[PDB]
Order: sequence, then structure tokens, then C-alpha cells
Amino acid sequence: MKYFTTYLSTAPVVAVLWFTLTASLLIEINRFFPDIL
Amino acid sequence: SHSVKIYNTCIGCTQCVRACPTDVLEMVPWDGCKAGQIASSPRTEDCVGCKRCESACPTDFLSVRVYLGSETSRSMGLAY
Amino acid sequence: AWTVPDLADALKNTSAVAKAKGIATQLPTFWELRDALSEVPKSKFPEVFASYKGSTGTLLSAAEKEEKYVITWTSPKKQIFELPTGGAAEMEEGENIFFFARKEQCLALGAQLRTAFKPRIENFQIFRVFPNGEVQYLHPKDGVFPEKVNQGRTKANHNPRSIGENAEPASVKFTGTTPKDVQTEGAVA
Amino acid sequence: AGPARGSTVKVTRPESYWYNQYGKVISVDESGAIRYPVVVRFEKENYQGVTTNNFALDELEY
Amino acid sequence: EAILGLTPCAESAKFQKVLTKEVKALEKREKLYEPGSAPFQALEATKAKTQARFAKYAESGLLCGADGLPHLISDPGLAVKYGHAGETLIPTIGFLYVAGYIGTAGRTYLQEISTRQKPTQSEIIIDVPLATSIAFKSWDWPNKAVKELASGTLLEDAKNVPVSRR
Ligand code: CLA
Ligand code: CLA
Ligand code: CLA
Ligand SMILES: CC1=C(C#C/C(C)=C/C=C/C(C)=C/C=C/C=C(C)/C=C/C=C(C)/C=C/[C@@]23O[C@]2(C)C[C@@H](O)CC3(C)C)C(C)(C)C[C@H](O)C1
Ligand SMILES: CC1=C(/C=C/C(C)=C/C=C/C(C)=C/C=C/C=C(C)/C=C/C=C(C)/C=C/C2=C(C)CCCC2(C)C)C(C)(C)CCC1
Ligand SMILES: CC1=C(/C=C/C(C)=C/C=C/C(C)=C/C=C/C=C(C)/C=C/C=C(C)/C=C/C2=C(C)CCCC2(C)C)C(C)(C)CCC1
Ligand SMILES: CC1=C(/C=C/C(C)=C/C=C/C(C)=C\C=C\C=C(C)\C=C\C=C(C)\C=C\C2=C(C)CCCC2(C)C)C(C)(C)CCC1
Ligand code: SF4
Ligand code: SF4
Repeated sequence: MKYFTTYLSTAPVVAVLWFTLTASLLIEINRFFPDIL
Repeated sequence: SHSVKIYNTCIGCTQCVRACPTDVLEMVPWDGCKAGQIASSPRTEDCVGCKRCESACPTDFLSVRVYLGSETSRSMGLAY
Repeated sequence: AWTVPDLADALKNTSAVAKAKGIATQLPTFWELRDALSEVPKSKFPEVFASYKGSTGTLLSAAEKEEKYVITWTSPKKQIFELPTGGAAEMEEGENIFFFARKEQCLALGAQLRTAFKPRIENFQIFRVFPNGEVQYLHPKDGVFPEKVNQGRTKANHNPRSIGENAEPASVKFTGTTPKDVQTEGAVA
Repeated sequence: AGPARGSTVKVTRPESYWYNQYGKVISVDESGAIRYPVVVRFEKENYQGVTTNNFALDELEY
Repeated sequence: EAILGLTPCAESAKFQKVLTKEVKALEKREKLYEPGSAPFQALEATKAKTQARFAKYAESGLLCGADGLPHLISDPGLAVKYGHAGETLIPTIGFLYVAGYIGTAGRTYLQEISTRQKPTQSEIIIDVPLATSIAFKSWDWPNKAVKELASGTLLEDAKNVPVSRR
């Protein structure tokens, strides 16, 4: 590892990671507090 | 026939002339640019309208311009 | 100096003309080939087949009734080139002649002659041939290739402005003119 | 007058891709026969994919 | 309070019909399994959640239609006067806060990298420290918005905006 973090900084990796976290957060909220209308 | 016109923004790079597949354009001498040549279109009865010249031109809004017009058997690219 | 060349001087070489007619003929109808094979024994079958030398990409009836095109050049060696009408042919050492049905096919072969051979061939001449027998020389029209500037050439269809300085169509209505052809220097037909 | 080599100009030629945009001057030609003497370079390429163009003095704001 | 011809879900018979219809389906599925088995437990969890959900909708002042399904009120005046602001009006404010935040973070990062040597390299390779800093400093985004607006630093002037031949 000397340029591996720069690879992780590229747009599709950062996108996959960000969506995964944002999705995970919404899933976990919809586990704890379901059926908000 | 199509009509090919050259405007005074030409810089005489010869790229349009090189691009043309039916020998319509040539370079003639001129004093309006550093290269001392402008493009010209003597043989527009042989122009097929491909617009390859306009793709080659590097000036901002092209100095060569092809206005499509009436069709002939030459302009329609027919081998029959 | 440079003078306008003649196709007649090129067409004197009867072998090169024979070859040109051979290659610019259409492939035969199945009926005709059947008859040709019918008149020979079996050993001579490839010779019959070897007698055809054309393709389906060659001249049709328009060439006879409207105009055909001829390209001539001289090669330093016998080499295989690619026809613009599909397939391959052999240029001979010495004079080559080839008939085509469009000017774009001629110049396509010309473009191949000037790029795809190690001694580059620069000496091709293209002519237009009418049915009556008039031959008009086309290219290179003044001896110099058109990408090179040559004295004696004049400006054709030059507009002495930029393209943004053209008029509006609504300003030349019912007058018989367009904005693009106003004040054009060297306006050809 | 001409702009200085290295100065910044604003294009005022309406048919240009870089109208109302700023470019760097690279070269000025001094002959009077030349119709578009100033060479300008821009950061944003146009649709053709080029980044440079010749201009006249009456098409620049410097 | 019944408005617009709607009944409250808490005192609607069609609401109960719907709950019955869902619970009955789950019972039918349970008939196939054995009362201790793990599929059975799954179907019980499903049924529990279902009854809980209907109970929640009942004590929320939701308003049912003739279909027996809850209906939302979107005029803010009607919503606030009859206690339905949680259906659309609060979510509005909630969406507009988060959308303003995302915009502000994005605009900020773009204005920051635009002063770099090759600004386009910082668009395909994200400057992750810079991006995290911007993401967390942008929680008070109306500060920046109202400042930019009132000062005049929000809009580019028309003379600097590329435009066509008009
Ligand atoms: C090997 C597989 C692979 C795949 C599938 C992709 C796919 C993509 N790359 Mg590429 N890329 C790759 C290899 C790959 N790349 C490599 C080896 C390099 C050299 C490092 C690049 C360099 C590169 C650059 C520089 C860029 C891309 C971009 C892109 C995106 C194109 C625009 C787009 O679709 O954005 C729309 C975005 C999406 C559709 C988001 C998808 C993200 C994940 C997959 C979804 C996860 C969300 C959730 C958990 C599940 C889905 C549910 C949801 C849809 C509701 C696309 C994600 C461009 C981009 O803009 O990406 C942001 C971009 O700038 N890539
Ligand atoms: C409407 C149908 C039709 C038309 C308009 C043409 C027209 C043409 N054919 Mg084609 N041809 C056809 C059907 C047709 N053909 C069929 C069905 C076959 C058999 C597959 C052929 C085999 C064929 C050959 C080998 C050649 C041509 C050639 C030509 C061209 C010159 C004239 C000729 O020599 O005919 C030639 C011969 C025929 C038309 C055969 C007639 C078929 C008879 C009536 C039997 C059909 C039924 C039979 C059970 C099928 C046997 C299949 C078996 C061989 C596997 C001309 C463009 C020539 C060409 O391409 O010049 C470059 C050429 O060399 N044709
Ligand atoms: C900084 C990011 C940003 C900001 C502040 C804006 C702001 C705006 N957009 Mg634009 N847009 C953006 C990115 C952005 N956009 C991107 C990435 C795309 C390509 C998909 C577009 C495509 C687009 C279109 C086609 C249109 C707009 C329009 C608009 C205007 C009205 C609101 C809207 O339509 O939202 C809609 C926004 C989208 C459809 C794109 C989603 C933007 C994402 C969710 C946020 C930015 C993502 C970015 C990667 C964040 C990285 C930040 C991080 C590194 C710190 C508003 C000025 C409209 C307009 O012109 O109004 C007059 C319009 O038609 N936008
Ligand atoms: C998402 C997001 C944001 C964020 C965020 C952040 C930082 C959130 C943090 C997330 C975090 C911190 C995620 C938790 C991990 C825990 C897991 C997965 C479970 C543990 C794993 C399990 C199940 C362990 C179980 C066991 O030990 C048991 C019981 C017995 C052992 O014999 C065996 C094992 C080991 C199996 C912003 C910044 C707020 C806004 C942005 O817009 C979007
Ligand atoms: C190769 C590559 C790539 C690719 C990628 C991809 C394609 C991906 C995908 C991805 C994906 C596809 C993702 C996914 C996600 C998911 C998620 C996000 C999930 C979550 C979940 C959860 C959170 C859950 C939980 C739960 C529940 C709910 C219940 C119970 C159990 C549990 C707890 C588990 C990229 C582009 C980077 C580029 C470079 C290379
Ligand atoms: C959950 C929830 C919430 C929240 C939410 C949010 C906050 C969201 C966000 C979201 C987001 C943030 C999203 C985004 C998205 C985006 C997209 C999806 C986009 C797309 C785009 C497109 C598609 C485009 C296209 C185009 C172009 C680019 C150009 C040309 C034209 C066109 C148009 C084609 C609330 C609070 C309300 C409440 C509760 C529930
Ligand atoms: C409230 C409400 C309502 C209504 C409303 C209305 C009626 C309104 C209107 C309105 C109008 C009639 C208008 C408006 C206008 C607007 C504008 C004009 C805007 C602007 C914006 C901007 C400018 C921007 C922004 C931004 C961005 C993009 C980025 C980030 C930052 C900022 C924020 C700056 C309803 C019922 C629906 C629902 C409930 C709520
Ligand atoms: S349109 Fe094609 S044939 Fe006509 S001048 Fe341009 S390049 Fe030559
Ligand atoms: S018209 Fe364009 S391509 Fe042709 S010589 Fe002039 S500048 Fe070069």
C-alpha cells in the first residue's frame, strides 16, 4: 500500500461506500422505527 | 449541388483539404493569416456533403461551411 | 513546366488496358460459366475459372451511359493492394490503369497509394470519361496536390467576413437570395 | 492597442464558444494584413475539443 | 375530527375490515405449519407487527376514506387547524433542511477545488479529508445561504455567464 488510499478515493469507490452507508442507515432506522406515514 | 463557403477566419492549416474525399477544396495564397494561404472550393459539383471538412476545422465556429442543397447523381453518391 | 496529361498516351499500353477491362468487368452469370465449363475437359477447369478476374463491385450500366473514372499510376514493384470495390488486386511493375464508377473510389485508391506503400506512389492521375469519348482530367488538377499552395490558384466561394456577420433570412425575403451568398468572391455556379 | 502576452481578455464575439469567458493571451501578430492577430488560450475546451483561438482586437475586452 | 367527508381511522369499520383481511391471510398460512416450528414463529412476528401498525395508525388521528385507507392533508392551513401537520408539513421542513445541506456541501467542495492547479482531477478523485470537513461544517447552511444572498455573492453577474446568440 502506497497509492491504495488514492484508489479508494476515486469516484465509484467513494460512491459505492457512501451509498452503502446511507442505505444501511435507512435500513437500520426502518428496522427500529417502522411504518412512518 | 451543395455549396461550400470559406470565411475569413481561416488559418490555413490545410486540414479540411486533407479530409475531403472528393477533391473539392484546395489551398490558394492569401495574406489574411500567418500561414499565407486560405482554403478555397472550386470543385463544388463534386461535393458529396459529408461534412468531413467541417469536422477537421479547428477554428471557433468553422471557417469552412457546407450548406446542403439540390441533389444530383454526383452529390447523392450513386454508383448506379 | 506542367501540361494537362492525356488518357490516350496512358491507354496506348494494351496490356494495362486489357487488365483494366478484365478487372472492371462484372462476374459472369451462372449460365455462362456453366457453358464455359461445358466446353472443356476436367483438367482445364481452374483455367476457365482463372479467366474472370472481375467482381460484383465493378461498373454497372451507368458507367456506360453517364460517366466512368480512370486512375493511372506507375508502380516500382509488383504488389497486392486492396480495391475500394471489395477484394484485392495486383499492381504490375510499370503502368497500371483501373476503371471506377465514382470519383470517391478513385481518390480512395489514390489515398491508399500515398499511405500504405513503402516507396510511396505519388504519381497517380485521375480522369473522367464520358460515353461520347471526351476525357476530362481531374486530379491533381494543376500538377500540384491541393493541400500544397500553388501560385495561379484563385479564391473560390470566399466570404469576406466571419460567419456571425451573415444577414438574417427575414431581411432578404422575396428577393431571391440567401444570406450565405451575399458578397461572395469567386462564386461558382 | 494589443494586450500584453500573458494578460487576460474577455471574448465578445457572439458566435464563439468562449463568449463572456476569460482567456490568456499567448501571441499577438503585428502585421496589419492579418485579420485575427491575437491568439488566446482557454481552460475549457469547446465542442470541437480545441482550447485556443485567434481573435481581433474589437472582439476582446482587456 | 371528520373533515372533507373522511372518517377517522380509529372509528372506521373499513379500517378494521382491512386489518381482519391481512390477519386472516396470515392465519391461513399458519395452518400449514406446526405450532412450535420456526416458520410459525415468523408468521406470528408478521402478524404482531401488522396489528401494532394498525393500532399506531389508529392513535395518530389519521383519516380514512371509503376504502378504509389513511389519507393525507397537504394544505398547511387545514393540516395545522386539524392536527395533521406530521403528514406533509413537518416532512417538508425536514426534506428542505437535508436538501439544503447536501447542496451546500456540494457547492462548497466545488468552489474549493476550483482554485487548484488541475481542478478536474479533484472531481474524479475525491479529496476525502476536504469532503468530510465540508460535510460536517455545513450543518448551519442557512448562515451561508442568507449571507450569500443578502451580500450578493450567490449569483454570478450576467456579463460573466456564457450564453448563445440571442
Ligand atoms: C470494475 C467494475 C466497475 C464498474 C461496475 C464501474 C461503474 C461505474 N464507474 Mg467506473 N471505474 C472502474 C471500474 C468500474 N466502474 C475502474 C477500474 C476505474 C479506474 C479506477 C474506474 C474509474 C471511474 C471513474 C473516474 C468514474 C467511474 C464512474 C463509474 C460510474 C459511471 C456513471 C454512473 O453510473 O453513476 C451513477 C451512480 C450510481 C448508479 C451509483 C451506483 C453505486 C453502487 C454500485 C450502488 C449501491 C447502492 C445500494 C447499496 C444498492 C442499489 C440500490 C439503489 C439503486 C436504490 C459507474 C458506477 C464515474 C462516476 O461518476 O461514479 C460515481 C466516474 O467518475 N469509474
Ligand atoms: C427469385 C429468385 C432468384 C433471382 C432473381 C436470381 C438472380 C440471380 N442469380 Mg440466383 N439463385 C436462386 C434464385 C434467384 N436468383 C436460387 C433459388 C439459387 C439456388 C440456391 C440460385 C443460385 C445462383 C447461383 C450459383 C448464381 C446465381 C446468380 C444470379 C444472378 C445472375 C443470374 C443467374 O445466373 O441465375 C442463376 C441460377 C439460378 C437462378 C438457379 C435457379 C434455381 C432453380 C430454378 C432451382 C430452384 C429450386 C431447387 C429445388 C433449389 C436447389 C437448391 C440446391 C442447389 C441446394 C442473378 C442476380 C449468379 C450470380 O450470382 O452472379 C454473380 C450465380 O453465379 N444464382
Ligand atoms: C453540487 C451539486 C449540485 C447543486 C447544488 C445543484 C443545483 C441545482 N441543480 Mg443540478 N445537477 C447536479 C449537481 C448539483 N445541482 C448533478 C451532479 C447533475 C447530474 C445528474 C445535475 C443535473 C441537473 C439537471 C438536469 C437539472 C439540475 C438543476 C439544478 C437546479 C435546481 C434544483 C434541482 O433541479 O435539483 C436536481 C438535482 C439533480 C437532478 C442532481 C442530483 C444532485 C445530487 C443529489 C447532489 C450533488 C451530488 C454530488 C456528487 C455531491 C458531492 C459533494 C461532496 C464531494 C462534498 C439547482 C441549481 C435543474 C435546473 O436547472 O434548475 C433550474 C435541472 O434541470 N441539475
Ligand atoms: C450513514 C451516514 C452517516 C454515518 C455514520 C456512521 C459513522 C455510523 C456508524 C456505523 C456503525 C458503527 C456500524 C455498526 C456496526 C455493528 C454491526 C454491523 C454489528 C455487529 C456484529 C455482530 C452481529 C456481532 C455479533 C457477535 O458477537 C456476538 C453477539 C457473539 C459472537 O460469538 C459472534 C458475533 C461476533 C457474530 C452520517 C455521517 C450520519 C450521514 C451520512 O449521510 C450517512
Ligand atoms: C469491482 C469494483 C466496483 C464494483 C462494485 C459493485 C458493483 C458493488 C456493489 C455493491 C452492492 C450491491 C452493495 C450492496 C449493499 C447492501 C447493503 C447496504 C445491505 C444492508 C443490509 C442490512 C443493513 C441488513 C440488515 C439486517 C436486517 C434488515 C434484518 C436482520 C438481519 C440484518 C441485521 C443483517 C467499483 C464500482 C467500486 C469500482 C472498482 C471495482
Ligand atoms: C426518507 C425520508 C425523508 C428524507 C429524504 C431525503 C432527504 C431524500 C433525499 C434524496 C436525494 C438526495 C435523492 C437524489 C436523487 C437524485 C437522482 C435520482 C438524480 C437523477 C438524475 C437524472 C436522472 C438526470 C438526468 C439528466 C441529466 C443528468 C442531463 C440531461 C437531462 C436528464 C434529465 C436526462 C424525509 C425527511 C422527507 C421524511 C421521511 C422520509
Ligand atoms: C410551503 C408548502 C407548500 C406550498 C408552497 C408554495 C406555494 C410555494 C411557492 C413558491 C414560489 C412561487 C416561488 C419560489 C421561488 C424559489 C426560488 C427562487 C428558489 C431559489 C433557490 C436557490 C437560489 C438556491 C438554493 C440553493 C442551492 C441550489 C444550493 C444550496 C444553497 C442554496 C440554498 C442557495 C405546499 C402546499 C406545496 C406543501 C406544504 C409546504
Ligand atoms: S462536405 Fe465532404 S465533399 Fe464536400 S467539401 Fe466538405 S469534405 Fe469535401
Ligand atoms: S477552413 Fe478550417 S480546416 Fe480549412 S484551412 Fe482554413 S482553418 Fe484550416
